[PDB]
Amino acid sequence: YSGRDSLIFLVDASKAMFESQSEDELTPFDMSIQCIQSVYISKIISSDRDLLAVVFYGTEKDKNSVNFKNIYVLQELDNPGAKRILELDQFKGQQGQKRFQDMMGHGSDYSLSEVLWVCANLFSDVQFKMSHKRIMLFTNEDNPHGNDSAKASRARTKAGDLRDTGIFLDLMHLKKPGGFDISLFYRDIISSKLEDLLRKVRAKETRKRALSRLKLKLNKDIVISVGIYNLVQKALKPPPIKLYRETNEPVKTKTRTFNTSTGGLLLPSDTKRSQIYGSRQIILEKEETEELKRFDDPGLMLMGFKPLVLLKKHHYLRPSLFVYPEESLVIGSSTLFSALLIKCLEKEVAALCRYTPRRNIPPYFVALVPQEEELDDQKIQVTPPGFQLVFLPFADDKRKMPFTEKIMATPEQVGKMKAIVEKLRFTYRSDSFENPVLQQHFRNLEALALDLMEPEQAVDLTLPKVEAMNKRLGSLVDEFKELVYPPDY
Amino acid sequence: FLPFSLGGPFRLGGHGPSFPLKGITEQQKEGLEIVKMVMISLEGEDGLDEIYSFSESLRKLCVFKKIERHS
DNA sequence: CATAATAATAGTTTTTAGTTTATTGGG
DNA sequence: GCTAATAAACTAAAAACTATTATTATGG
Repeated sequence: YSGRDSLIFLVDASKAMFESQSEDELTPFDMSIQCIQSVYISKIISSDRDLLAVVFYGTEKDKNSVNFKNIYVLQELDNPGAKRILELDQFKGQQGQKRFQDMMGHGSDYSLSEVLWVCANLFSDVQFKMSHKRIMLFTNEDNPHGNDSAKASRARTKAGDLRDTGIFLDLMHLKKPGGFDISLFYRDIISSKLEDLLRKVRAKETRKRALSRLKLKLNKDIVISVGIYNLVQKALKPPPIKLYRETNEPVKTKTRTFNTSTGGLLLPSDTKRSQIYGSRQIILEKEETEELKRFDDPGLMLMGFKPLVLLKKHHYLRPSLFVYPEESLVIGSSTLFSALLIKCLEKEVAALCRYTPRRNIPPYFVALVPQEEELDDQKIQVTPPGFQLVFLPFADDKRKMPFTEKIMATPEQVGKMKAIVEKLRFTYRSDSFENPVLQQHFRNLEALALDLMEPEQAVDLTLPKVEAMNKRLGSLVDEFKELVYPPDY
Repeated sequence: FLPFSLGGPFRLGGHGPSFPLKGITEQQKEGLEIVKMVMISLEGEDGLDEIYSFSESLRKLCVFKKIERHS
C-alpha cells in the first residue's frame, strides 16, 4: 500500500501578519516561516513520499492556475527540495519580510472561498494516489467575517464541499495563544501544536508495508495464512551515490569479470565456484551452491510446544519479530489465531517451530512467545497480540569461555552498592535516545545543502553526563568506596 | 568403544534397549571387564564434558566440533 | 477458421546476505 | 621477536505493493 500525504500552508498577508501583535518580538510572519521551514526539514529527513505547497491569500500581483484575485501561489504540490528551502528562507526575518513587501506587498482582501477553490485545484493537480490530505491555516483573525455574509456563506458551502471530498483544514490561535479566544466563527464546522511543529523532530522513517506473508503449517494438511511484521530495524545512513567531480553527474557503474590471459570477457555461466581443502581444489557450480543453501520450502512447520522456561536472557540471536494472521488466501485463519492468542494464560508453554523466512535458505528453529493485547485506557493498542519470533541458537553458536570460578563476596559491599544504585535511579524510557551518528549525519546534510555558515550540533541524550548523576547520588559513591588498593594503576 | 551402541528413546528409528551379553565370546567379556576396571577410575576431561559414543560420533561431526578461537 | 470483447501475465521498490577495510595477534 | 578473526563496507541484495499490456474461455 502506497500513498502520498499532503499538507498545504495558508497564511494571511494583508495587514495583521507583519505586526508586533501586543508584543515586542518578531511579527507572526517570521516564526510562521520558521515553523514551516522546520516542518520542511522534518519531512525531508522523515520521508520523500509526500508533497507540500505554500499559498498566500491577500495578493497584489496574482499568480495561480485559475488567476483569481488576492490569490498567490508560491510553491505547488511537490516533494520538498533544497531549492524550496532556499526560496522559503529568502523571506525569513525582517529582511525577508521587507523583501516580501518589495516583491509582493501587503493589504489585499481575503477571499476564503477562492482559497478553498485554489487548494482543491492543487489537489486535483497531482496525479499520485492521495493517501491523506490536510490543510493548516494560521492567522491572527479569530473571525474575519465582518464583511458581507455572502462570502461567509460561500466559504461555509465550500468547506462542506471539501469535507465531502475528504479535505480537512486546521486553524489555531496566533494572535492570543491560550484562552480559547480563537475560532469564534470557525468553531462551527471546523475541528497547542505550535511547539510540536516547532520541535521539528526528525531522523525518523515511516513504515510503508509489511513483508513475508507465510503459512503456519501445523501438519502436512492444515495451514494458516500469516504475515511476519517487523517492529525494529537497525537504521543506517542512505548509501552514498557515486558522482562525477566536475559535473556532479550520476555514474553508470559497470562491474564485470575479465581475463588478462586473452583480454576477453567471461559470462556468469562459465565461471565456476572453487574451494580449497586438504590436497584437492574442490570445484562447485553456482546453481549447486544455491541448491546447497536450499533446504525446503518457506513455511512454519509446527514442531511442538515448549514451556516458557527454556528461553534464557543469555541465549539470544537476531531480533525477534511479530506475527499476525493474514486472511487473503486462507480464510478462518484470523478467528483460529485469535482463539489461540486469547488462550495464553493457560498457554504459557511456548510454541516451538522451525522458521524458513524465504526460499532456498536453511531453516532456524524459532520459538513463539504469545504476545498480549496491551490495550491502553486511551484506546491505544501497543504491541497487539501475536507471537514473538525468538531465534534459538545452534550448538555451534556458543563460544567457549574460560572456566575461572569466583566465590560469593561480602554482603556489606553488596548492600552499599544496593543503596548506591537505588539512590541513582534512572526512569528508563524506550523512546528516549537517538543514534548520535545518524542524527549528526542528518545535521550535516541539512547544513551542507543550504547556504548555512556552520552546522548545528544537536545535543544527544546518549552522551553520559559528568556530574549530574554524581550529584543525584552525592559523594557517597566515593565515601562508600572502601575497596582496598583500587585497580587503578 | 563397544561395536554396538552404548548408553524419547524412539523418536524416529532409534536403537534397541539392550542386547544379549552372555552369548558373546568370553574373550570379549574379559576384555570389556579389563577395560572397564581400568577406566572407572579414569575417563578423560572430554568424557566428563561429553563422551564420544559409538552412535553420537556416527550421527554427527561431534569430534569435528566447529568453533572459533578465543574471543 | 473473423472481432464492441477479455483477463493472468508481466513491471517499480522496500529491506538481509552475501564480501573489504582495518587492528590485537609468534617459531 | 613479519602475519591480527577484527565487523566502518564489503556488493549488489529472490521484495510487493500499485500501476499497465498480451490472451482469450466468447458475440460471430
